[PDB]
Amino acid sequence: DLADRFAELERRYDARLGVYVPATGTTAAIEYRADERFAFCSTFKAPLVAAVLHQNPLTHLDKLITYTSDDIRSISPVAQQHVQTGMTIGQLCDAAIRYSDGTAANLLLADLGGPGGGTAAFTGYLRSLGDTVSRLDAEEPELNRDPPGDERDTTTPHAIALVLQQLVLGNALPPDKRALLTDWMARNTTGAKRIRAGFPADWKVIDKTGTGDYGRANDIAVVWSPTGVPYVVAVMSDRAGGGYDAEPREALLAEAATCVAGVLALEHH
Repeated sequence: DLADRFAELERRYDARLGVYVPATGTTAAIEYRADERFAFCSTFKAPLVAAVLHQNPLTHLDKLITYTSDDIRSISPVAQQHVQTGMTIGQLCDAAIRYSDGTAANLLLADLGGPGGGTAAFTGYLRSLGDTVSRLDAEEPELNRDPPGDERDTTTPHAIALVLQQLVLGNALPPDKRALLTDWMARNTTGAKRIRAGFPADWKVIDKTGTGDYGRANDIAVVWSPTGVPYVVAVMSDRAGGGYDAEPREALLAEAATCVAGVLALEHH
């Protein structure tokens, strides 16, 4: 069975793997270490965007945010490009999702919660969605760097899947705001070798990745069958035996996603 396949993925990669797929009418829940904690890493940026969308009129997306090179202390492929000219809230949401931009995420955190209140405010949005388990404690880049076992900056596969579900497939956002989120995740550039790699090409995939220290590799996704049946997939991993600088393994997540796709696609299941 499925738990055995997942277990062998852990042995071969020298990794801890977490997987959650909520049940549907047709399919049972897929759960493997689903209530164990894993670092968000960049996966937080999906609900971060939902939060800034939710708490503001859409005209707030055209608000220009100015920042300096002092603000860039994490990997920020888009923010670095726009440091001299600024970025609109919309552009930051775009960057946070599609390029995992760390500075963009930090600025969205300050927009939501103020200079020292951002992480508390983000965590609060999640509590407003019924998630009492997840927590964001630090900003980028430190949120990626807690030791294994530290509860700070963690979610679980279970909690982040259900959060994503509400955001994309539920009513947490009104339709015009929900489209924006969904459009950005659909145009993500960092996920091709993760959940995407385990699903056939006629299945639609939108995702938000995460990577960090101790070989952290995450992906959270909404998938659609060719007939448009939706599923939510969260895969999380770390490789803490190699220490702080352990190689993250994207192919661990592609394989877990292949095991999941095998269950969801093959109609004998």
